[PDB]
Amino acid sequence: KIRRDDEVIVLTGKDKGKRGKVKNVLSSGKVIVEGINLVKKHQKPVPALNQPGGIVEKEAAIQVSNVAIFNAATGKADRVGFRFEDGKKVRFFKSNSET
Amino acid sequence: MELVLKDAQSALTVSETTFGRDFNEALVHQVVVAYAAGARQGTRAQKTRAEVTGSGKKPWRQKGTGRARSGSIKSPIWRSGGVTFAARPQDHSQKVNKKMYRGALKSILSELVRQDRLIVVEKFSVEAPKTKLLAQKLKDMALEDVLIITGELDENLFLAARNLHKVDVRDATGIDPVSLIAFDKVVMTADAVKQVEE
Amino acid sequence: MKAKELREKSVEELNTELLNLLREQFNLRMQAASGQLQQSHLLKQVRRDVARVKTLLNEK
RNA sequence: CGUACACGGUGGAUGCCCUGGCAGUCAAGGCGAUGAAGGACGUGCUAAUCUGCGAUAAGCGUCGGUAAGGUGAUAUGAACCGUUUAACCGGCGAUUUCCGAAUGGGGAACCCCGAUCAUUAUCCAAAUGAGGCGAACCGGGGGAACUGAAACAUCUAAGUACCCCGAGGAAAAGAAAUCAACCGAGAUUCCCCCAGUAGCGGCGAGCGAACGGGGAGCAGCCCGAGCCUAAUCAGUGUGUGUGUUGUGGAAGCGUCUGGAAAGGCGCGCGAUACAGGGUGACAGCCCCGUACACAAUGCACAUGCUGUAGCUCGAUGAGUAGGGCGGGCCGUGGUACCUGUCUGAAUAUGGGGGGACCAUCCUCCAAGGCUAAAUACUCUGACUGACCGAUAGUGAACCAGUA
Repeated sequence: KIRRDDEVIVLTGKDKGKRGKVKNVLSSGKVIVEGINLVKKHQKPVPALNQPGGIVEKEAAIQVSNVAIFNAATGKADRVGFRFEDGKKVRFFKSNSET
Repeated sequence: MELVLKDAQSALTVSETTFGRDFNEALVHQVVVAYAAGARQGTRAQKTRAEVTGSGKKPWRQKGTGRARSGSIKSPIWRSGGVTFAARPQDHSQKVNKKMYRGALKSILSELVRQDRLIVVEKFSVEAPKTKLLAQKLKDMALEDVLIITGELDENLFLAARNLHKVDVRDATGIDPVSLIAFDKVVMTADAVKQVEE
Repeated sequence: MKAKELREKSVEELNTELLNLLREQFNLRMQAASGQLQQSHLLKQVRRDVARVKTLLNEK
């Protein structure tokens, strides 16, 4: 699964290449990565999309389908950050197949 | 005539057997649709031992209705009760008979002795542990498309076939028209054919 | 203050603490006075503290 | 101004979708004088509702789980909490205002006390009980009419509707003064059948068994004396299995179309794992999840063990059996059962019964008592449905039992 404690790597959007830590996960399935933001009217580094509007939903809204946490496969992505106190999860993390 | 059985190697021929009963393609199409329908719910009515306490149930006014366990039934007034109208035993099912249902069971057994149908397999079939072995015996048999049809056997449920497509294993003893023809079609084993004779 | 601190305190120390905290919560009543210095944090903690000490006093 | 059409509108149908209903199935099943259910009023920095709590007020503590984020539904502004590891999910303890069975007394939530009945009684309420609630199931009493009979007084609807009292999770019955195809069966219910037969009936309409048989489930036992004791009683230790709920975790190619493929075509893979969901369009191999295994809770019933304790002899229960008068009720017929008034036996060298009465066979013995097991709903949890689809379906998929 995806955790806000895991660092992600964009791969499709215009933010392709940027690295950062998740800021929160919504029930809708959208994730906000620390670093992926927009420039408001009064120049305020706040995450959001793009089009004229009023009160609004923050977050750049990224799809899990185009993100890149761990992903064992022939890809261009590299390292990714990840609990430990579990122990059993450490074994899986140690296995090049599980995590 | 003589129904040519098949070996694990799906050999051209083995022993022989058959069933005698005027097969009716008029006896292999709905029945199990009725099974498919009737087998799924059907509010009978009176079929229940529910009874009435009469007055004095519990300190409160409780009409002496056809009660049971803690809820009323049978009475058309309360749900699950009998329908107050005319001509239909259960829910949306096909009214009907014990004979045709069986007649279809007999007739179906005869459907097996038809050219464009199944084929009898030797007893050794029940031995095959793995499923893959079956797929092969079904390939060389030239009836792999029968996976869309169904399957059967004798002695015990075939664990190696249960996996296969739309496979609902059954034994020669207890076989219902549905089994004999998971859609007016099927396949059996040598011993199975003998057991089914009864 | 944490439960650990209250237990270590003496019977008298818990009494002077409760009385002192009661003193706090009261000056905190400045909420109605619309004071600025006020802070919702300690306001909500004082009621718990006086409660904790009260419960531990019973535990004794 | 008539008609058709066009553009726009009105209106809301239709098509598609549905976080809802309807129906069935499996599991599980009581709550309260250590004062509950319900209701009222409060409680969040701002909060009017709902929900959660309740003045330690949408919370406090402990252990375990879980996990790095979180501050209920509301994704606001400010601010704050978390690694002295919170949020969130599960046992046990503490606190637990007032009224309410409340019970001092009065009272539309407000003011001052074990009220009332009753048992024991150191007669002091001192020690206890009852007084309420709960969806409908079992038992014990009271008991209609519309209606049918194509009128109606029996009969019928009813022993139903409704009234009263009380138990449990289940209730009633029960070891035969029975049955009565016999050198026979042989505790009692219930299911099937026997029967729509025997029987009843302006014999009109209608009403309507049982013995037996085939099954389910099986268990038999207690009251005067003599003697003596492994049944019972008190206490101790204390589960298995099963059922319910919760928990652990990786991985995505080529061509074409497209904003994006979970498309089409080509190639390949897993499967004690041919459920479902998510992800920019129909993804078993992209993510969750499913086998697998683990954990918590309930089950806790039982078993084991300590001290208790057999057995023997005789009899066997009268206002009853029975009779008469007057009624109720029943399929009950001179041959059902029960109530009320009156009368009234004998005793196993006796008596009752085998569907009429009285004298002669067979069976069994009342007028005392107890007794396990065989099912039945749906509040609650989960699952399913050739069911309906928002003038459909529960009245309620939207504040609904609200306005």
